[PDB]
Amino acid sequence: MENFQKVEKIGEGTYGVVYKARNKLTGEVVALKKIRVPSTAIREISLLKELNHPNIVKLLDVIHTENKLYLVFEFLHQDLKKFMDASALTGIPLPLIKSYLFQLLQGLAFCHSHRVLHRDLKPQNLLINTEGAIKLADFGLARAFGVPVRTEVVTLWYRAPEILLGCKYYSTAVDIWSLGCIFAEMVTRRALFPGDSEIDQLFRIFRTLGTPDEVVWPGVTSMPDYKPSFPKWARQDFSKVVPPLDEDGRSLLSQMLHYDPNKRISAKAALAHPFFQDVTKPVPHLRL
Ligand SMILES: Nc1nc(OC[C@H]2CCC(=O)N2)c2nc[nH]c2n1
Repeated sequence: MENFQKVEKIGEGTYGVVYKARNKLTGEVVALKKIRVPSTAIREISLLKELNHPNIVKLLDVIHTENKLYLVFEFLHQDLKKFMDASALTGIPLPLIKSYLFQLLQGLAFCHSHRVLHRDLKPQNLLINTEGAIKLADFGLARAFGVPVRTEVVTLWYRAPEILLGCKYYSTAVDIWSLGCIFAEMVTRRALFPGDSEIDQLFRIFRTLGTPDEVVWPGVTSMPDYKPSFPKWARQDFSKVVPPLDEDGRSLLSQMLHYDPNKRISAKAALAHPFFQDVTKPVPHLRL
């Protein structure tokens, strides 16, 4: 760490305080994340150093000294939550929503092809630049360090239903669910399922997509946290959930929101959906 000068505190992340810093020898500007150390974790992280893709924030190095751990990442100038908030009066234009989704799907397809999951996608770990790129931050850190209840409260808004129902061996499909919620959020300017507890989260899902049963999700009634006493709500039309969105968009979103994780659309198949027939790469208006 003597090799870096901290420029400012960017914020609080899932695992610790995140700083903007400058490397004293190379001059590189980076994001430095303090992790608040078991062998297993160091090995896992170490493997993420080779999982390189243009839509994945680059892990530059891992620093482990005096039993403290710092991850050095590529620095981008803003996250999607701040971009959304700044764009609130008028919304992010559809072609840019579309471009970001496509690129995020490319990111996911890459990691998922190597069996690595994110597990904790949320606007705050989606980072953008001035060229129109968007990239996924903290990929793989969940399985390396776990996902805690508090850091700040950890948000449940983007969590897939299988996780909430206590499935122990969930799959890459959880990341597709998350991205779908984020897609809907971009389009409506409002979080799709803003739960404030685990049951509140589930019931928000059920209130919009219908309470899941054996017809839509074989095996669901056997999941560890499923209760027969869950209220049974009817599903709503996607026309009411994300109105602005045209039918291609609504079709894709519904496939990314399938209850059954084995039928939920994959990132690779999502990339082939007709929604992306006319995709382009616009540049955002960013005030840095
Ligand atoms: N600019 C920036 N910011 C980061 O974290 C931003 C998230 C953390 C908590 C928050 O509020 N936003 C990064 N992570 C890797 N590279 C980064 N570059």
